[PDB]
Amino acid sequence: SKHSYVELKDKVIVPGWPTLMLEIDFVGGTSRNQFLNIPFLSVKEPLQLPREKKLTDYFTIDVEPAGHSLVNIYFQIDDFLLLTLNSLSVYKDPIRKYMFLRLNKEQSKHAINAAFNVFSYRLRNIGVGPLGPDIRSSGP
Amino acid sequence: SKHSYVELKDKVIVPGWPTLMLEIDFVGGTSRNQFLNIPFLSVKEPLQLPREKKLTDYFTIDVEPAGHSLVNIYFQIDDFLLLTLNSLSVYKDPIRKYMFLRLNKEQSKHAINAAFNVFSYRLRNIGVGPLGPDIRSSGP
Amino acid sequence: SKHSYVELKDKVIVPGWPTLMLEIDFVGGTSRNQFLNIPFLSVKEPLQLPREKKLTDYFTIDVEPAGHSLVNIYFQIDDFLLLTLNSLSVYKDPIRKYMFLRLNKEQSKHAINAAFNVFSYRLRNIGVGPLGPDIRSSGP
Amino acid sequence: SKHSYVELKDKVIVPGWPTLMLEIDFVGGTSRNQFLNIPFLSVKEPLQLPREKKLTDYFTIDVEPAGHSLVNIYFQIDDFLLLTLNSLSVYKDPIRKYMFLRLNKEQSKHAINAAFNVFSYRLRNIGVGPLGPDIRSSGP
Ligand SMILES: Nc1ccn([C@@H]2O[C@H](COP(=O)(O)O)[C@@H](O)[C@H]2O)c(=O)n1
Ligand SMILES: Nc1ccn([C@@H]2O[C@H](COP(=O)(O)O)[C@@H](O)[C@H]2O)c(=O)n1
Ligand SMILES: Nc1ccn([C@@H]2O[C@H](COP(=O)(O)O)[C@@H](O)[C@H]2O)c(=O)n1
Ligand SMILES: Nc1ccn([C@@H]2O[C@H](COP(=O)(O)O)[C@@H](O)[C@H]2O)c(=O)n1
Repeated sequence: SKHSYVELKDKVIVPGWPTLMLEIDFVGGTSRNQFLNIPFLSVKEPLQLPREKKLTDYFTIDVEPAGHSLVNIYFQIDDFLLLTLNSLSVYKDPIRKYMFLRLNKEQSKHAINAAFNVFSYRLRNIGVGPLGPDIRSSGP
Repeated sequence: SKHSYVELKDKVIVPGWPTLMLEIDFVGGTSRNQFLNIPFLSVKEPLQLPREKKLTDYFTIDVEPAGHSLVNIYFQIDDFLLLTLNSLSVYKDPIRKYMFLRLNKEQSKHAINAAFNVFSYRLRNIGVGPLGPDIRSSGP
Repeated sequence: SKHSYVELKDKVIVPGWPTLMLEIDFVGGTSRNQFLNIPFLSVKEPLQLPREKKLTDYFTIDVEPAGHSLVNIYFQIDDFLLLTLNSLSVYKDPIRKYMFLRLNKEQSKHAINAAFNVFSYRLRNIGVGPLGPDIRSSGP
Repeated sequence: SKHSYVELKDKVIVPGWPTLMLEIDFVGGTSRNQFLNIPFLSVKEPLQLPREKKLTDYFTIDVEPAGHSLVNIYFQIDDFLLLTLNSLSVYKDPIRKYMFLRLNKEQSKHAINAAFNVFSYRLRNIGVGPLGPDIRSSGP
């Protein structure tokens, strides 16, 4: 049936927790040319998909223009990954099957200069900094 | 008689449809130096002007400063091209004879650093992404 | 006596008229490193100071931080130059003896990365574009 | 006990006074790769810590993501340094033990592209410009 692509807001990123970086390469290969690194989600446990399976099997993305300078990235997340991410997530199950996040002027120019052509993309686990635990517990 | 240069707003760009990229080269030649790629218009069918005719015959542009950091690009569109674009357009005939679009801080610095001197410019057809059709139909 | 550095706003830049570009070089020499090109003023006639005299004799600038990311450029304009600019100006005599203009996030990073050290600076005349005269007369 | 990381706002930077630049290097070494230079504090006297002691002994920082594009830098300042900075500060003792400052879109991309990994960081004294004294005294 019909759906809507819901927005993955910034609140899903919590300072002090490890992060899942969405890394995108465009026209070339290994940092060959245009790319984007995007803090995607704050997590409790690091993501580690099954041996066999590829991220491409559960994750599909589409970089699209949203104006003369801004760009959005659309997401289609498979149940397995949706379930996975929601259990790792620091923020209460924010992930859905159809999403998108807005890029800023700076991030968008890279997408635009590559005519939105995605070569490869992955989700990398980024550890916490020296004040990480102190930061998240020292709320107001 | 007198006219006004009307603004080509972002609403004319619809995520999920193919796009017409406005590509601009400045002082050098083939990406020799400063350049700009600008999502110009969302289209149903790709643009493909007549054999002979050159884009320069129907299209004239002028990059001008609009402040100490922002720049605007002015357009003068010939009837043939105005008619063409309006029929391809996803958004209801937004194109007029005299227009202009605002560049953002990021895009403007390139224009400024080349003292607004346009060497060449074209309109390229950009295809749709993997979720393209699903994106435009999955409205709210 | 006491004064205030007044702001040189964007309204002094009028699309369609020739411009005076404020060019700044920082730590190195000929585009050796960090630099800034800033549309400074819209003019009717191009600036052309006396044979002998140097711009440095009438113009003094100071790049200063205004926050953790924004920077301002302060100006001290000599009577001769103040008088000159005000007569060339498209906007009604906006120039004063003590001024400053705000840089945007993008422009500021270059100033910041050079620790505000100005090596050289000049005012260059920038001609008008192909639609220049039509642009300024085709007001609303 | 519990605390909050207070924000080091821009008001602590006063145009016309010397500055303390927070310089950060990320994954590589000597400007090897990603870095950040941040106007940190306006001071009356330049900072000059004891012979032996290292800045790392009184200062600890943590670069953390705060959204899909913005980043914050968290600080933990030791009493010695807190006392030092507050006496040099042009703005009335703004420094506290636990702080953080927001980075802008432009500054954040560098932090993000290095996955927030800090290699080294220091506080450099930046002198005043040619109109420095005139600027701070020529208030409104
Ligand atoms: N977020 C970023 C930052 C840089 N880049 C790439 O790095 C090149 C150099 O830009 P930097 O000055 O940011 O290192 C760019 O022209 C672009 O190919 C990118 O594609 N995405
Ligand atoms: N939109 C853009 C992006 C990059 N560029 C060119 O690419 C060079 C490298 O910038 P990037 O880091 O964006 O690749 C710039 O100095 C400029 O000549 C441009 O002219 N317009
Ligand atoms: N407005 C600008 C644009 C570029 N630059 C210089 O050009 C270098 C390459 O940046 P671009 O990608 O903008 O060409 C920068 O690292 C900087 O030294 C500058 O100093 N001021
Ligand atoms: N504030 C800045 C400016 C530049 N840079 C570095 O300088 C490289 C070239 O960027 P510029 O065009 O700004 O000189 C960047 O790819 C990045 O490695 C940085 O890391 N932080």
